Amino acid sequence: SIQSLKNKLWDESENPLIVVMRKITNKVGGFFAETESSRVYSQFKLMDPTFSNESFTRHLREYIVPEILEAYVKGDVKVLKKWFSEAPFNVYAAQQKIFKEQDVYADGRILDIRGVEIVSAKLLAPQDIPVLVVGCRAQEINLYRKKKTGEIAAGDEANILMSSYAMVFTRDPEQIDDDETEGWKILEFVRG
Amino acid sequence: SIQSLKNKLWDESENPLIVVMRKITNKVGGFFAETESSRVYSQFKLMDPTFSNESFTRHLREYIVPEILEAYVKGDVKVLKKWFSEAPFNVYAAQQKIFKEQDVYADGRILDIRGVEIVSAKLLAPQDIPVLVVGCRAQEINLYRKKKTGEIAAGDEANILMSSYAMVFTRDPEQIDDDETEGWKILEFVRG
Repeated sequence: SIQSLKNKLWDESENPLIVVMRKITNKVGGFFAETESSRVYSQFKLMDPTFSNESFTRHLREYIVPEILEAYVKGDVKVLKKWFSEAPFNVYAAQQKIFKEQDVYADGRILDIRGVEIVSAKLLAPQDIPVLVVGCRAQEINLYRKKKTGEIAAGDEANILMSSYAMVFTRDPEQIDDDETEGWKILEFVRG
Repeated sequence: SIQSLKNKLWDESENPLIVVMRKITNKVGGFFAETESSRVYSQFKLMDPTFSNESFTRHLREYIVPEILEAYVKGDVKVLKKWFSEAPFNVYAAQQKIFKEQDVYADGRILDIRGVEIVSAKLLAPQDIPVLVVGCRAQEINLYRKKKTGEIAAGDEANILMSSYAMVFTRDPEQIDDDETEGWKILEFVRG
């Protein structure tokens, strides 16, 4: 039985939530300490008193989430570069330089982006790095345009998808008065 | 012959350019003085030395045009309210309060917006108000959503139009250090 529970978790992928959940906990050195949340929250608290679930979740849905996703759906390297860890960004820039080879660039535009709720507050084993995992759905229309002022690149019929994102947040007590991002960063971001 | 040239000008509408051209010159008190451009430019010049066709046209395509159109394609009253004269805005807010009655609001998103070129620099008769008429095409996808977190309102199939805009600009030497808009305003804006 729990022999198949493992099957699914390994056979998930579809649910970006559980995909990140994995991506950190399995890829290199992932282990969760069963903090019980409170240690993860009180930890952010120490980092910055003004912190509260409310406080952050709004910042999430009101400015961060909507800000990075738009940055995603288009070739907005400069935006992601301010929120992405060396890990998740570089993997991005990986498909960017490959999408470039095809003389195509990505414009898309997102609409609605509902969801955005923090559902998990656990810390990674390697260094007890307090992490927050947020998930949201975003009705966006994805498109791609070509090299020389070229129409809408490959296909005219770009369906308006309704994707599900899952991302892992973390803050740094060091460099909090950065203003743009101010501590927050993104450890491997995953689209649905 | 020129009996039909009048027919077309009156029978235009399609070409927003010539529609504004009319909208000002005919609706209430419209007459152009054949300034010969230079008087209109030197006039802006006086208003603000830093002024140059180059200078402005960029500001047009780089920040103003793209900024007001996005404000258009969605219910972004606060944006238009900073650029629209009492005339063009109020007419907007006219269809806004009517679109509201139908429990629908407008979200759309614009893409590419090419064109943006100043093709005419003439001044209105009533007060020799120096006006600039800009025109641009904008591949946008128009949509509308409903009253209660309701899908995509009326129709699922929202075609991605490619409209043509024509607008009439004017500046005020008084209130130039406004920063947001800084002098520039919009006299009756017209969509294609």
